[PDB]
Amino acid sequence: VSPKTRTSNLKNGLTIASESNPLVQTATVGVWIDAGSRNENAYNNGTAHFFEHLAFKGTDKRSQHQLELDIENMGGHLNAYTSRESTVYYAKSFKDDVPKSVEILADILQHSKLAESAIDREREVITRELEEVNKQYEEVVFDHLHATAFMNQPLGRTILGPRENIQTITNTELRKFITENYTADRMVLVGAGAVDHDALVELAEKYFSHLPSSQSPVPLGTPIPNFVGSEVRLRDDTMPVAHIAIAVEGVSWTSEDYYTALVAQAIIGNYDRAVGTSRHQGSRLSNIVSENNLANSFQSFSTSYSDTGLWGIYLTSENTTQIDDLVHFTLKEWNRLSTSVSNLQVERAKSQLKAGLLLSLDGTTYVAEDIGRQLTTLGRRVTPAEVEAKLEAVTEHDVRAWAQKTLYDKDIALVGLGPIEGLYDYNRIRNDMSMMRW
Amino acid sequence: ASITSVVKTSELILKSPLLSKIVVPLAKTYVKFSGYRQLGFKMNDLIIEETPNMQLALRRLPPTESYDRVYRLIRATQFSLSHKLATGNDITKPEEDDHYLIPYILDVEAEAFEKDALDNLEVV
Amino acid sequence: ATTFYNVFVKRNSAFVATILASAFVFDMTFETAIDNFWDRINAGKQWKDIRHKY
Amino acid sequence: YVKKPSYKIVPHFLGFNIPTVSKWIPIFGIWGAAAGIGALFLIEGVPRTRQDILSKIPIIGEHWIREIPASDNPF
Amino acid sequence: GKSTYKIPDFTPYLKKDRNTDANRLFSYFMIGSFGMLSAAGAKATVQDFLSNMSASADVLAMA
Amino acid sequence: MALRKKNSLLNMANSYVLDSPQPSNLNYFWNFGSLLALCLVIQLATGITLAMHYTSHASLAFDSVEHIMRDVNFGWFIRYAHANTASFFFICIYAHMGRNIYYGSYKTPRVLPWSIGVIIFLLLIITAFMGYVLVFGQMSLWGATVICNLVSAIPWLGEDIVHFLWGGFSVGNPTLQRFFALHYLMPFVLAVFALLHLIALHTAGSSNPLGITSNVDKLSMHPYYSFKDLITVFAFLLMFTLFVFFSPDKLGHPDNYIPANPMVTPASIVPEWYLLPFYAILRAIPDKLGGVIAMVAAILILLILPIVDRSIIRGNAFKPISKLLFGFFICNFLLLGVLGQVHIEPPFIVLGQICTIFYFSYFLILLPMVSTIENIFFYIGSL
Ligand code: HEM
Ligand code: HEM
Ligand SMILES: CCCCCC[C@H]1C(=O)O[C@H](C)[C@H](NC(=O)c2cccc(NC=O)c2O)C(=O)O[C@@H](C)[C@@H]1OC(=O)CC(C)C
Ligand SMILES: CCCCCCCCCCCCO[C@@H]1O[C@H](CO)[C@@H](O[C@H]2O[C@H](CO)[C@@H](O)[C@H](O)[C@H]2O)[C@H](O)[C@H]1O
Ligand SMILES: CCCCCCCCCCCCO[C@@H]1O[C@H](CO)[C@@H](O[C@H]2O[C@H](CO)[C@@H](O)[C@H](O)[C@H]2O)[C@H](O)[C@H]1O
Repeated sequence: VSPKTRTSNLKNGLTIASESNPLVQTATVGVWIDAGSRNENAYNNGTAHFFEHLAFKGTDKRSQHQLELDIENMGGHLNAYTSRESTVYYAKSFKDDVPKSVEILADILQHSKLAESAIDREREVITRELEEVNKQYEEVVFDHLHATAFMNQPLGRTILGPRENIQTITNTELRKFITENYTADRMVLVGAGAVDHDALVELAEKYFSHLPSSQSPVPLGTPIPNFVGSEVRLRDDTMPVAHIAIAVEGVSWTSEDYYTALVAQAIIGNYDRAVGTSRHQGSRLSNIVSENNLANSFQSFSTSYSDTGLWGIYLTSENTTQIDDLVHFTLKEWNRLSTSVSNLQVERAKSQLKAGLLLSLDGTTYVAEDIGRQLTTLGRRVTPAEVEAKLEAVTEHDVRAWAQKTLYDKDIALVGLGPIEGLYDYNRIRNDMSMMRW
Repeated sequence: ASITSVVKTSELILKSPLLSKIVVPLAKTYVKFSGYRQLGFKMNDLIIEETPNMQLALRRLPPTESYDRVYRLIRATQFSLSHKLATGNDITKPEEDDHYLIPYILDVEAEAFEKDALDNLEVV
Repeated sequence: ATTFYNVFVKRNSAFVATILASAFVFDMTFETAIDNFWDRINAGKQWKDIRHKY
Repeated sequence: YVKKPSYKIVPHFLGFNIPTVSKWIPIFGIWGAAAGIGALFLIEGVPRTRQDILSKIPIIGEHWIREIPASDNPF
Repeated sequence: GKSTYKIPDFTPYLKKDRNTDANRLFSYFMIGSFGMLSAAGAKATVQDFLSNMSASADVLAMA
Repeated sequence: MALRKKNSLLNMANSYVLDSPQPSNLNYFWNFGSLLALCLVIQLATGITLAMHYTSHASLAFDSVEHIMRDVNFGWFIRYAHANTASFFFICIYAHMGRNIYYGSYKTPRVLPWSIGVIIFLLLIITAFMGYVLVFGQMSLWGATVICNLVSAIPWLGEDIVHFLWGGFSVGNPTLQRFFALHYLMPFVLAVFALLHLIALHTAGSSNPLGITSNVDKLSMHPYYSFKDLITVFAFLLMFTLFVFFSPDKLGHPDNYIPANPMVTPASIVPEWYLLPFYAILRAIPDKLGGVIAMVAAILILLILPIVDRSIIRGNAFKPISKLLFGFFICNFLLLGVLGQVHIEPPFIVLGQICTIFYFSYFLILLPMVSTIENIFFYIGSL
């Protein structure tokens, strides 16, 4: 039984949430923001990502060089990432270096220079990032998957944004973005590891007290996405490995089917030929794939957003003449979530998840990420007891009912990259989303 | 029938004193009249091989055993087409009729059968 | 629409059963409808129309 | 402390078990109906089908009770 | 033109209610009607055609 | 690359008749397949020629066959060849099936060619049954009457089905004309299924008399098996010659030289010899429907050999007890054939029932028991 997550508020509406661990000597503190690329329009798409670069380019007090020195002197590091709905800025340090790190974070968020000289310098760095993500095949596949599934909608935009916007982002629009979105009621200061809650709340009162509140304070994790069945093919015969993602519209964070979708995802599970245990996994798809050498790997996912999600699978394969078999058998395993799953598969997957959801949290950064994600998507940290109860309530009837409305005979979003000549047209893939025998 | 079944049933018989006393002499006569040794075969050379399990067990044979089995099949095929029997050293002596393949196929089948059982496990 | 889909369409067994039952009903009703229409456009001409005289 | 995982093997044959098959029982039912309706529809023209089955159905059954007038029948 | 993340324009073709049961049901109504007429047409065809094998009028006349 | 391999059409022929890799140790019982191809070619050639001179109308049918015998140049030969080759077709098919059962040709991985083979055998029976009716002699008519009345046993619809098959209320002209059309067709269907069973076989290749793999030692189909097949082609032609030229009516029934007469019933109505065992099985069951089911089951039960044979070894070459059982099974099948043409009299009635029980118990009891025990004997005996 893990220590309780303590939670306090400030007057502006900033949440402070902490989980102490007197067994470790380091602490991760940071700011989880309920804002990301989704909050941009088509004209300033890329702003959120751009700001993340400029946040470390110098403040009203410390210059870029001074900033570097300050963090180096603390001894730990700083890290940041921007997604579609969430921005994070955190600092891993020693126990007694926590007040320094909170001070640095408050400074880069509230009092960043955004000087025209630095904007112009980063404009080239970010331009180069456009031509180097091309190598990260999984990211390419998932960015195209969002682009097609949420065609011409805010969730369909990339985080980097288009080349055109990168050349036209001004300090004005940067300042406007962070003034509108980085408000206290959308921010959570999170501490995990060697932190005292009462100390963290004092530091928050010292550094984050002059944060603007938004005009209309909605609860944390408050959002209409219209999924498009569609495909993107990025054929490249020179690549040896095909990368394929297939997804349907999934579930949001607060869906009533949230846990049912996770259990269904665990029944299919993951596979990797490089891991020794993977040939012995219980998953039917895993057995088909390993026995027939159909793939190098597959990973089931159930990605959630505030008002929608994507549920599906990501496959990698060198077997270019049996891509048809791989996709065929994958979708036939999905069909069985509607037609055949019983207490056998469901209880097994629940057993695996009950542990998995706790296992994931194995260091201070993981714990801080968990607190921050849950507070910014649900508005609370869900205790392991509540999670154990919600998982226990998932029955085989629930999985079958969920699959029959979410998977069975539904439109998919499909992305293929690489030697995908063997991937059949949309209709033949989508026809595998039902069984004529049932 | 699975090799596993045959081996286990045989072991039940060999345990029972009465049963072994009556079955072992019959089995030895059977093998003499079977006459596979007169084509230079070992008993295991006759087992049906066109199954996934058997193809796996044959791939696991040590290379030497595998090369010798190939030769015995080719040699028996040549006796068969000529309507001749082995003579001299080509005849398999009872002491040479070793179960070289049985351990490999029993391991293949043990895994296959455990996989089937475990595919049907119910969390209690 | 959900209800209808779920009952008659979702399972192919049910979809095929519904198509075959519909084919049966169509076949019987179409027969009767054509028979009546054919008799009206060819009224007074058929044996059934003059039979009563004989 | 838990020493061993807690599970049993359910009876199975040719890779079928009772939990799975039981999910498909209603589907066999509907297929059986489909095959029944289909078969009956195929022999609806057979006079015995009409005499023995179809004409006995209440209300609907009079669809299949049709007499040729003796004046119009050479046989 | 260059970015492959900017999906080409599909607005001339996209239905707004594409994810609804009503949308799917309509297309299955067309498929179903077609299956229905094909079943009724097959039955008519088979029955009329195979009846050639039943006693012909001249055989029934001599009965 | 050689043209025979490069050109897709030539390559298909090449794959079956020339480069086809065969075991090097096939014995003469592997010659029946090409003899069956020869019977089929003779039946097509003679049958299409008879169709040019035969008239299917009941008023002319029997006389058209006499016209063939008497007036058509070599008509006697073409008719006798067709009639005798029908018998040879069944001798070859029983030999071929006997080889397949003895050598375990039905075992995995050859279940599919064996199962298509069972359908070929059923199609041969129907083909020959309809062809025999076409003569429209006494046995033609009365055999059609009794065999088609077996369908009356089908519950509820049986009588209706019979009238539908006949095209009337007894076997007559409508029946004869439809049997002609179907007799012409069925051999083409049979040729397709024969080809299908060879395509299915081509995945595993021929089995061989030792029951082991031949992947270690293959021979091209040509010239080795081409020239081996010629020997039995000429042996067959010698047998054919002795029947067709010297004893053309030995295998036939004299009553089929009397024109069909619905009034007079022949002394004994028996099927052609090759159907006799199935007829004895039918007689054994007192119930009409029972008898029909048993008779059909006697053929369909061949489909379960892949299941009831529990042996870990393919075929009987090395199995003394299986060989003895097979010998009893074969001789019982011949005795059933003889009992199919005796009168329904003591003591042949009870004998036919015992032989029928033995026929079915081979599949259902004896082969599963014997094959189980031999597995144990091989293992213990060689320890
Ligand atoms: C598997 C192939 C065939 C078999 C087993 C077969 C068998 C028979 C038999 C047993 C008869 C009775 C023969 C008699 O006693 O007179 C017959 C007659 C006949 N068959 Fe076939 N037949 C075959 C193929 C064909 C084909 C392809 C034709 C093409 C039309 C055909 C045309 C005839 C005709 C016209 C007769 C009647 C004349 C007669 O009796 O000889 N047959 N057939
Ligand atoms: C028109 C009738 C048929 C023809 C022309 C035919 C032809 C052939 C040929 C050419 C072969 C390969 C050579 C050989 O083994 O003899 C073969 C093999 C085979 N046939 Fe047939 N066949 C016929 C009927 C049947 C029937 C009725 C069955 C089974 C009930 C059957 C089952 C098989 C099997 C299992 C094989 C593989 C045997 C082996 O090599 O071990 N066939 N057939
Ligand atoms: C011209 C290309 C057409 C391809 C098929 C033609 C025929 C064909 O494949 O021939 C081969 C010569 C085959 N014999 C064998 O496999 C064979 C194999 C092993 C040993 C022996 N003999 C041993 O001592 C063999 O004889 C054979 O007789 O089968 C006929 C039935 C086929 O006819 C058809 O299915 C089509 C139709 C005419 C029935
Ligand atoms: C696997 C398929 C199952 C078996 C197939 C069944 C084969 C034969 C079935 C019925 C054939 C005769 O069935 C009979 O057919 C004819 C049409 O064909 C119908 O006759 C009907 O239509 C015809 C013209 O279409 C009119 O001339 C007639 O006045 C009218 O009654 C009879 O109402 C029906 O009783
Ligand atoms: C009278 C019959 C009418 C004409 C039919 C001709 C014979 C039947 C052929 C149809 C079967 C073709 O089906 C397929 O063909 C190819 C092309 O040769 C063959 O392929 C086979 O031979 C080729 C080379 O000879 C090999 O590379 C291959 O590994 C092997 O499978 C096989 O036979 C079968 O896999």
